[PDB]
Amino acid sequence: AVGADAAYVFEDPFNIHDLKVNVEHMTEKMKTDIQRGLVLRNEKCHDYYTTEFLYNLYSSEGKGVFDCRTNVLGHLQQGGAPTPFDRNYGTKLGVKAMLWLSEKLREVYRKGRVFANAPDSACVIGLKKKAVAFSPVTELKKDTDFEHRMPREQWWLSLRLMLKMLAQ
Amino acid sequence: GAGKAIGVLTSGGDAQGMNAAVRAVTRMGIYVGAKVFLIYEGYEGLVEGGENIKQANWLSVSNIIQLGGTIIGSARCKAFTTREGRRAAAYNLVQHGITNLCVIGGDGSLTGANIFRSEWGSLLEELVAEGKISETTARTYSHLNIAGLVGSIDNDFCGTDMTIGTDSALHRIMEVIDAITTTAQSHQRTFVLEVMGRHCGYLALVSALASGADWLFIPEAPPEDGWENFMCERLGETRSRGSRLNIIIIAEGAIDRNGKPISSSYVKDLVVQRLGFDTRVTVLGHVQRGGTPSAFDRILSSKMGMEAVMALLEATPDTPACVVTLSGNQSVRLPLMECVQMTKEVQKAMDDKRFDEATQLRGGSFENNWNIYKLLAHQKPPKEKSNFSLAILNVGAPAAGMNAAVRSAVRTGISHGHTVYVVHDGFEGLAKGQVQEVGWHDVAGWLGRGGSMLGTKRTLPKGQLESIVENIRIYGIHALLVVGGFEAYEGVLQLVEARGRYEELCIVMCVIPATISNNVPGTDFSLGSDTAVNAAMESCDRIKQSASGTKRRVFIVETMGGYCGYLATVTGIAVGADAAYVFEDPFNIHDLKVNVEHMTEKMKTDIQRGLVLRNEKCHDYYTTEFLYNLYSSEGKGVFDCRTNVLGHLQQGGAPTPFDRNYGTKLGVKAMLWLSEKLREVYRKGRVFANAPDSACVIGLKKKAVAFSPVTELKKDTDFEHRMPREQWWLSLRLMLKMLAQ
Amino acid sequence: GAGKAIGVLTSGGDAQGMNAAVRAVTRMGIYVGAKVFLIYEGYEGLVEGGENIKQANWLSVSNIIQLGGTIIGSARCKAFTTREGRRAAAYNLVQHGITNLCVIGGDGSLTGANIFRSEWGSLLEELVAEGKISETTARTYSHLNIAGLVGSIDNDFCGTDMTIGTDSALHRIMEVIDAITTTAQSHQRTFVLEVMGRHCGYLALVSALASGADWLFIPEAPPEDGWENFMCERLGETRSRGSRLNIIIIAEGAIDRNGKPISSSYVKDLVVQRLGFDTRVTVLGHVQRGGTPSAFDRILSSKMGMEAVMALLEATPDTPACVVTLSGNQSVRLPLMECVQMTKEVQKAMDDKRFDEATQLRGGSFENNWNIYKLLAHQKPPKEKSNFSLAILNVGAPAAGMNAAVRSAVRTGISHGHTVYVVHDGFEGLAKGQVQEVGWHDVAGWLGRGGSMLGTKRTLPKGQLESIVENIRIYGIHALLVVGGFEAYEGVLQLVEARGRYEELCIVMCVIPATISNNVPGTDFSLGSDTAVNAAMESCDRIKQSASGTKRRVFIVETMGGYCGYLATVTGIAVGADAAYVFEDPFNIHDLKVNVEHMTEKMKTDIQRGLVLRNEKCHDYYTTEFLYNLYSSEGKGVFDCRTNVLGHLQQGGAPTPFDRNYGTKLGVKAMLWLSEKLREVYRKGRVFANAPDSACVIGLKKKAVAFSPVTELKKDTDFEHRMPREQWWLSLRLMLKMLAQ
Ligand SMILES: Nc1ncnc2c1ncn2[C@@H]1O[C@H](COP(=O)(O)OP(=O)(O)O)[C@@H](O)[C@H]1O
Ligand SMILES: Nc1ncnc2c1ncn2[C@@H]1O[C@H](COP(=O)(O)OP(=O)(O)O)[C@@H](O)[C@H]1O
Ligand SMILES: Nc1ncnc2c1ncn2[C@@H]1O[C@H](COP(=O)(O)OP(=O)(O)O)[C@@H](O)[C@H]1O
Ligand SMILES: Nc1ncnc2c1ncn2[C@@H]1O[C@H](COP(=O)(O)OP(=O)(O)O)[C@@H](O)[C@H]1O
Ligand SMILES: Nc1ncnc2c1ncn2[C@@H]1O[C@H](COP(=O)(O)OP(=O)(O)O)[C@@H](O)[C@H]1O
Ligand SMILES: Nc1ncnc2c1ncn2[C@@H]1O[C@H](COP(=O)(O)OP(=O)(O)O)[C@@H](O)[C@H]1O
Ligand SMILES: O=P(O)(O)OC[C@H]1O[C@](O)(COP(=O)(O)O)[C@@H](O)[C@@H]1O
Ligand SMILES: O=P(O)(O)OC[C@H]1O[C@](O)(COP(=O)(O)O)[C@@H](O)[C@@H]1O
Ligand SMILES: O=P(O)(O)OC[C@H]1O[C@](O)(CO)[C@@H](O)[C@@H]1O
Ligand SMILES: O=P(O)(O)OC[C@H]1O[C@](O)(CO)[C@@H](O)[C@@H]1O
Repeated sequence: AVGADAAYVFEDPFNIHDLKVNVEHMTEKMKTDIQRGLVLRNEKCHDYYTTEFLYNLYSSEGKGVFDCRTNVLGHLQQGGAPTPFDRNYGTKLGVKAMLWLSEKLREVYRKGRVFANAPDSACVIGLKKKAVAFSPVTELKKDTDFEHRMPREQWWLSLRLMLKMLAQ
Repeated sequence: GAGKAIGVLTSGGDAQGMNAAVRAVTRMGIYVGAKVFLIYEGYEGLVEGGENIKQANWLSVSNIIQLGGTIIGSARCKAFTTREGRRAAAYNLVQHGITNLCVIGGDGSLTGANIFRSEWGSLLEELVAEGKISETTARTYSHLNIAGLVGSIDNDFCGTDMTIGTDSALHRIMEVIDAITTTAQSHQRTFVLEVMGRHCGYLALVSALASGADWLFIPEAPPEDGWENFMCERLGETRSRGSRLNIIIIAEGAIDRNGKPISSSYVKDLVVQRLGFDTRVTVLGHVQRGGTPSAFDRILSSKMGMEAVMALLEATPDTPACVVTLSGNQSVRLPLMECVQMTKEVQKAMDDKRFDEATQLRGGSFENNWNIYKLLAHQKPPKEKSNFSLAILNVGAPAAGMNAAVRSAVRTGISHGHTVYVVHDGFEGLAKGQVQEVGWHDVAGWLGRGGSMLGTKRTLPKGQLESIVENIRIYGIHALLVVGGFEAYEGVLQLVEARGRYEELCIVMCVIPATISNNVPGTDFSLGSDTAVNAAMESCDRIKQSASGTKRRVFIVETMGGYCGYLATVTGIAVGADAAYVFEDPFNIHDLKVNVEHMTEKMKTDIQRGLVLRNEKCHDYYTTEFLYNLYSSEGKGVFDCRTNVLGHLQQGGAPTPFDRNYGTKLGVKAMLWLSEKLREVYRKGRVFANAPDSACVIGLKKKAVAFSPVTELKKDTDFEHRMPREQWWLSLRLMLKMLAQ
Repeated sequence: GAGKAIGVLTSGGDAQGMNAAVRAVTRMGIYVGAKVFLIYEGYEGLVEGGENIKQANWLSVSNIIQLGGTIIGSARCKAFTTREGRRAAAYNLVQHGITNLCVIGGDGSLTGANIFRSEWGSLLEELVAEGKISETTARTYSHLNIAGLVGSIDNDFCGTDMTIGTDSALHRIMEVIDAITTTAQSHQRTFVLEVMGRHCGYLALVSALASGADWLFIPEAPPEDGWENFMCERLGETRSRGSRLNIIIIAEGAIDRNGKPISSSYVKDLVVQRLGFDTRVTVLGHVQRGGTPSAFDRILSSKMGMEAVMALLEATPDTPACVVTLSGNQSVRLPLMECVQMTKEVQKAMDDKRFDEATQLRGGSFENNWNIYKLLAHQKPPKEKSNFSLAILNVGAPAAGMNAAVRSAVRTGISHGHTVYVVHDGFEGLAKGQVQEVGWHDVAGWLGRGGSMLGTKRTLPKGQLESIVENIRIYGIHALLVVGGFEAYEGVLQLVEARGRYEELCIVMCVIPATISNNVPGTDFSLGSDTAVNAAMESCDRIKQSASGTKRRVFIVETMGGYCGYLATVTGIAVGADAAYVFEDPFNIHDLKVNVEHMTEKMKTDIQRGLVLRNEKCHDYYTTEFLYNLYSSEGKGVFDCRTNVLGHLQQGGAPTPFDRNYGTKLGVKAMLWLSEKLREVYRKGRVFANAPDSACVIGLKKKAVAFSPVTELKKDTDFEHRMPREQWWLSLRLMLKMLAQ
C-alpha cells in the first residue's frame, strides 16, 4: 500500500545475503531522482536479525550514499475508530453468528435440557474464498500452528510477488 | 612457495614457551607449502629415528600454545656427539627427505647442530660408501640448512636480548617472592632465596630489582673483600629504619672475588651469627622451568618460529648457520658461531677473574640495571641539597606500574637533594592543592602494588589553570613528572601551550607513558601494557577451555583499549584467536562472512571451537552484539555463539616483573633527565624553562631510551582517536592471521 | 547489645586467612557495640603493651581481607610463659579495660591463652597487692573470657575439620606441583617434593591425592619393612607402562616404623641407586605460609571470627574457654582443653609407635582418603571380571572437577572387573551412539584438567529416548553414572519415570552433581563451585583495585548461576562487597535507594569505592543496566558507576585442590555404591532395577555422604527455577550484610 522497497516476514526466510542484495539495490536507487527508501520488518520475522541489526547493516554498507533511521509503529496500529468495512463486517458477522447459534441451540435441545457434545457445535465463523462458513474448532486443529499462533497455509502469500515486482 | 621439508626439535633444558615456538614453526612451514616433521626426544630421537620422526598437520600442534615445557620431549643424547650417531642422524633425515632443521635450545644444542651441518656432506659420503643410500639421493639432499632458536631461562646467550622462556621464569620467581613477602613481613624474618641461572645473574638481578631485595649475589659482579661487614651494616640499617623484612637473592652460580662459590647456607649462617635475625633459606628449584608461558614469551616464540621458517626456506649453502634473536624490539638474525663464540668468551673472561672484561662483553644494560638496583636499595646520604622542588602526578586510568615508577622517581630525587612532592588525583589535585612532601620511607613497599596509590583522574588542566598556576607558585614547584596515559600527554601539552599567558608554567616537564592501551605517542611500550595482555590472555584461555568443553561453540570477546588495537592484536596472538577486529584494519560485512565460513569449515575438524576478539571501538555500527547475531544466524545448526566483555579485569592485579622493572627504570631515567635540564635552565637566580625541549616524553624507542619534545610529537598524534599516526605493531597482524587457519 | 571490650591477637605460625578473621572479629565486635582493641606482635605486645594496644574503628581492618599473613604481626614471646610476664599482660589489659580476648593461632598459643585465663584472678590479686591498681578495678575486671581460633596450615588440631589457612596452603602447593609437572613430563624425571606439616600428613596426603603422586610418605602411616623394594617396583611399573613422569610427596615429619625420620635426600639417593632414573628434589619451604587466601579460607575465617565474637559476649565465668571449629559444614563450638588434650594424645600415640591408635583417634576420614589414594595410584590386577557394563556421561555446562570424577570412577570400575564405557557429549551422544570402552591408561593425566574431556551438552533424553534405549541394549549397559548439573538430575529423573514404558531403562543410575551454580538438590556443595568462587573472587579483587585507583567509583558486577544466588553470596563475602542482589532475597526500588545512600555515606570516608554484585537472574526488570542508571543518577556529583559482566571466566581454568579431591572421592564412592546395587538387583540371569532406590544422587550432606533417590528429591525441587526449595547457605547473607557498613 505504501510502495515499500522490502518487507521482511517470517514466512519468507531471509539470510545475510538477501540483506546485502537489498542494500545494493537501495544504493542503486539512490543514484536516481527518487533518493529515499523504506523497508518494513515484522516484529518477529527473525530470531537474530532484529531491527537494530538491519539499522546497523544498512548504515554501514550504505555509508556515504545514504543514512538510516528506525521507527517502531507500536499500538498505533490498533487504530482509532473502525473503518466502514470493519463496522459492516463486524455487524454482519454478529448477525450471522447469532443466527447459526440459535439454529444449533434449538437443534441440540432434547428432553428438557441443552446438550452439545458433537464437534460441530463449536465453530469459527469466517469469510472463506467465496462466502461464510462455520468450520468446527477441532477440525481446524490439524491446520493450526500453536507454536507461532497462525494457520499452516495462508491465502495472501501470493501478494508478495506483486510487492517485490512493484519495487525496483 | 616451497617443495622441501622442515624438521624441528627441542633440546637442552626446557623452557615454557617452546610449545608456542613449535606451533609457529609448524604452522608457518605448512603455510609456505613445506612438509614439517616433528622430531621427538631431541637429538636422541634424531639418532634413533623411526617412530621418533612423524609428519605433522595443522592439528598436530593444536591446543599447546598455553602449555609449558615441550610436547616433543627434548631428552639428552650422548651418541650424537660421536660421528657414528651423527651419520645415523643424517641417514634418518635422508630417509624422511629432510634437508632443513630447526633446533630450539641453548648454546650446547646449537653447537651440536652446526657441527652436524659442518660435516653433513662427509656423513652422506660415508653412507653412500657403505651402501645405505644411492648416489641420486645423496646429490639431492647434499646440504643441510640450520636455523636456531635459543630456549633457556638463564638468558646468557649473547646475541639475544631475551631467550625464549626467561620472562615466564621471572613470573614464577615473582609468584614465589610475592608469597614469601607476606610471611616474612608478618614474622619480621630475613629470607635467602636461591634462584636458577647456570653461570648468569640475569634472573637474580631482575628479580631483585623487581622485588626490592636488600642484597644481591651475582657472578658478573662478585662482592668485594670483607663484604660480610658491609652486608651486616646494610641489613642492620634496613631492619632498624622501618623495613620490617629483608630479602636476599643469591644466584646458583654466585662467587667471591676468588671465584669460589658462595652458598646460601653461608649467607644464612652469617646473618644469624652477626645480626641474630630470625632467617630462612628457600631454593626455588625447578619451579622456574615450568608453568604456563607468559604473554611475551608466547608472542616472541611465535615471531621467532615464523622467522626461523623464513630463514630455512631463504637460505643457501654459502649462507652460514643462523640464529633468530632480539635487538631493540625487532626480530633480527645473527650467525650461530659468532654468538656461540661470544658467549664462550664471556664465560672464559668471567672464569679468568676478568670481571670488568666480562661485563663489558655482555653489554652495558646489565651494568646500568646493577647500578640502578644499588642506588634504590638503600639511602645514600645526599649532599647537594639543591633549591629545586618537584611534583609527581598520576593522570589517566590506573595502570600496573605507576607505583613502581613513583617509588623510583621519589627516591632518586631525594638522593639528588631535591624536595619532592606528590599530587593526589593528578591535575585535578594540583588545582585543588592536595600537595604533600614525601620522604624515602613514605614510598616503601609500593613496588609490588598495582593501581595507583596517589590516585589518578582524567581531568585536564586548561579548565582549572588559574588554580594550577597558584599552587605551582605557592609550593615553588620547579618541575613536574606526570606519569600517565594520553591524558597526561595532553595535559603537559596544554601547560606548554599556555606558557606565554602564564609565566609560572615556564617549568620543566616529563611524561612517563603508563596505560594499558599503549596509545601514548613517543614510545613502543607503555607502562602497564604487559600486565593487561597477561590478564586478557588468562581470561581468554579460560574461555577457550569453556568452549572446548561445550563442543561446537564460538566466543566474541570484547577487549579494552579505545581506538588502539594493540591489546586485542597481541592478546589474539597469545591465545590463538581466529580473528581480532581492530580499528586500524577496517572490515565490512564481506569480511565477517568470510570469517564465518572459515569458522564453519573449522567446525568440521577435531578442533570444534572458536574465538574472535573485538576491540571496544573497532567499528561504529558492527558492535559485539551485531557480531553475535551474525555469527549465530549464519552458523545456525553448525555451532552456537556467546559473548564476553572483559571489563576492568584487563587493568590487572599486581604488576608483572617487566612492569615493575620497566617502571623503576623509567622513574630513575626520567628523574636524571629532569635534574639535568633543571640545572641547565637555571640562570640569574630563577628557573626559566621556555624552549620546547624542556617538555618531553620519556619512552623506549626501537633501540633505546629517547626524550621526544611534547610539541614535536603533536604532528604525529591523533587527538580525535587519542593515538599516534604510525604504530610499530601493525606488522604482527600478518602473523596473527597466518597462525589462524 | 554490649558495654564491654574485646581484644584480638594472632600468634604462632601465620597462615593466609588470619586477616579475614581479624576483620570479621573487629567488625562484628563493633556491630554488637563493643570496643575492639588490636594487640600487635601477639603475646610479645600483650606483655609489652603501650603502643602495641590501640583501639580500632571500622576502617582499621579495611583493605586487608585479600592479604596473606597478618597485619598485627604475631611475634613469639618467651616472657609470657613466666608469671611475671602474665601479670604484666593482665595489667596491660586492665589498663585498657579489656575483659575478653580472642587468640588466633595453633595449639601452643591457645594453651598459653587458657593458662592466662586460669590464673587471671591471682594475677589481679598480686597487682592489687603491689598497688598497681585499685580494688574497684580488680572487682570490675575480675574475670577473663577466651575464644580461640585455630590458624595453621598443618590441620592437626583435633576438634576442627579445617584450620584457618590450610586450603590456601594447598593452593600454593598445587601451584608448585602444576609448575613441576610440565618440566617433569618434558624430561621424564622423577621428583621428590617436600611439603610442610609439622608432625602431620594432611597436606602431603591431600596434595598427593590431588596431584596423582606415585608414592607418599606421611607420619600417620609409616612405610612397612623393606619398603624400598616395593617403591622400586611401583616406580618401575609406572615409568614402564606409559607414565612419563613420577612424583614422590614426602612430609617434613615422615618417619619409618622405628620412628626414625626419612629424608627426601634418602628418597632421591634410593631411586637413583635402584632405578637409575634422572631425579630431583624440591623443598617448597615457606611459600606455603604466604600468598593470597583462597575463597574458602576467607569465608571460613569470616564465619569463625563472627562466631568467636558471639562466644565472647555470651560467655560466663562458669563457661569453659572455647574454640570455634568445623563439624560437618557448620560452625560448631568446642571446649579448648578437650581439643588441646586430644591433639596431644594423638601426638603421644604416634610417638609411642601406636600408629593404629593414633589413626583411630584423629578420625576415619584420613584413613579413607589414604585407602582411596592407594587404590587409584596404581593398577591392582582384578579377578572378579563381572558381566556388568557401565557408561559415564557429562551433562550440563562444563565444571572444574568432571575430569577428576571420571578418572576416579573409570579406574575404580576397572578395578572391580567391569567393562567401562564413556559417552561423548552426554545423553545426546548416547542417543547418537558415540560410546567407547575405556582402559586404565586411557584416562591418565585427566586429574589436573578443567572443563570436560568427554564433552557435555544440555540435551535431555525424553526427545531421543528410542535411540537411547537402542544404544543401551546394543552395548549391554547395566548402569549409568551421569556426572553433571541440574540437567543430569532431570535426565535421570526422566529415565526413571520412563521405566514402565521401556524395560531396558530398568537400570541402575547415579548422579554426581557437578556445576558452578550449586543448584542440584541433594548436596551442600556441587563439584566445581569452589573453582568458580575462586575465579570470581580474583576478578572482583582486580575490580576493587581498579576502583580504588580511580577514587570515587562504584562497580556493578554480574555473576553467573541462574536463579541460584550461592555464587554471588559467597563471592561477595569473599571480596567484601557492599551488596549482593539475589533471587532468594526479593528487593524493590526502596532497597536500592537505601543501598545508594549508604554508598553516598561511605564515599565521605577514606575508603572511597564500592562494589555491588548482582546475580544474572535476580530480578525480572531491575537488570544490571537499570542498577547502573540508578546508581549513576542518584550518586551524581559524589561518585561515578561502571558495570562488569563476569561471563564464562567463572567456569575457571584448572580445578582447585578441593575440586580435584572432591571429584576423586565422589567418583570412588559413587562407583562403590553402584557396584553394590548392581550385584543386589541381579537375579535369574539378568539385571532388573525398578525400585526408586536404584536411581540416586550422591552428595555430601550436613555431616557425610548420602545417596538420595532421584524421585524422592522431586518433592524438594524447583523445576521452574532449577534449584531446591530449601538451601543451607541462606544464613551466610546475614554475615555478608553485617560485614558491610
Ligand atoms: N660439541 C657438541 N657436539 C655434538 N653434540 C653436542 C655438542 N654439544 C652439545 N651437544 C648436544 O646438545 C645436547 C644437550 O645440550 P646441553 O649443552 O647439554 O644443554 P643446553 O642446551 O642447555 O646447553 C646434548 O644431548 C648433546 O648431544
Ligand atoms: N644492596 C646491595 N646489594 C648487593 N651489593 C651491594 C649493595 N649495595 C652495595 N653493594 C656492593 O657492596 C660494595 C659497597 O657498596 P658501595 O656502593 O661501594 O658503597 P660506597 O658509597 O661507600 O662506595 C660495593 O661493591 C657494592 O657494589
Ligand atoms: N615482558 C616484556 N614485554 C615487552 N618487552 C620486553 C619484555 N621483556 C623484555 N622485553 C624487551 O627485551 C629487552 C630486555 O630488557 P633488558 O635487556 O633486561 O634491560 P633494558 O630494557 O634496560 O635494556 C627489553 O628492552 C624489551 O625490549
Ligand atoms: N604452656 C604455655 N604457657 C604459656 N605460654 C605458652 C605456652 N605454650 C605456648 N605459649 C605461647 O604461644 C606462643 C607461640 O606458640 P607456639 O607453640 O610456639 O606456636 P603454635 O601456635 O604454632 O603452636 C609462644 O610465644 C608462647 O608464649
Ligand atoms: N602408591 C603408594 N604410596 C604410598 N604407599 C603405598 C603405595 N602403595 C602401597 N603403599 C603401601 O606399601 C605397602 C604395600 O602395598 P600394598 O597395598 O599393601 O600391596 P598388597 O596388595 O600386596 O597388599 C603397603 O603398606 C601400602 O600401604
Ligand atoms: N575448599 C573447600 N570448600 C568447601 N568446603 C570445604 C573445603 N575444604 C574443606 N571443606 C569442608 O571441610 C571438610 C574437610 O574435608 P576432609 O576432612 O579433608 O575429607 P572428607 O570430606 O572426606 O571428610 C570437608 O568435608 C568440607 O566439608
Ligand atoms: O585509553 P586510556 O586513556 O589510555 O586508558 C584505557 C582505559 O580507559 C578505558 O576506556 C576505561 O575508561 P573508564 O575507566 O573511564 O571506564 C579502557 O579503554 C581502558 O580501561
Ligand atoms: O545453571 P547450570 O546449568 O548449573 O550451569 C551454570 C551455567 O550455565 C549458564 O547458564 C551458562 O549457559 P550457556 O553456557 O549455555 O550460555 C550460566 O548460568 C552459567 O554459566
Ligand atoms: O634440571 P637440571 O639438569 O638440574 O638443570 C639445571 C639448570 O637448568 C637451567 O635452567 C638451564 O638448563 C639452569 O638454570 C640450571 O643450572
Ligand atoms: O617458619 P618456621 O618457624 O620454620 O615454622 C615451620 C613450621 O610452620 C608450620 O607451618 C606450622 O607453624 C609447619 O608446617 C612448619 O614445621
